[PDB]
Amino acid sequence: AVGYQLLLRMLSDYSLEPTPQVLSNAQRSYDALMTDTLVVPSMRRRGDFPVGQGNKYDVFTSDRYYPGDL
Amino acid sequence: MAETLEKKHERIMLRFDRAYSPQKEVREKCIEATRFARVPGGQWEGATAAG
Repeated sequence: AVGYQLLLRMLSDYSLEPTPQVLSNAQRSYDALMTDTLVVPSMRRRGDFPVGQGNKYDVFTSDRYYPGDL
Repeated sequence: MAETLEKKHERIMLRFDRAYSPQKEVREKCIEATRFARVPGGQWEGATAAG
């Protein structure tokens, strides 16, 4: 991926137009690289959202509402 | 004749076990129903801590 990106950014020095196969290889490698380091954030409760009676917020927890902000 | 008091006690314990063994899963349902009907947090019991 690094090599293909460098080649794409450097070919202009020698005034050479890249061929479609090199472009396809570069974009495929870049897609793999971005796939490797992908993280999907997870949303959290608002903070004033109630916590139901089923959670036993008397003795099991003190939370009447979610903190949900951090 | 079971003259000694100690001999009379393990018989009572065995009788208690014999009486407790059969009627074990019915009283469980009875207690669960009472708890589900009256205890404020008893309708979600069994999954109280889940996330």
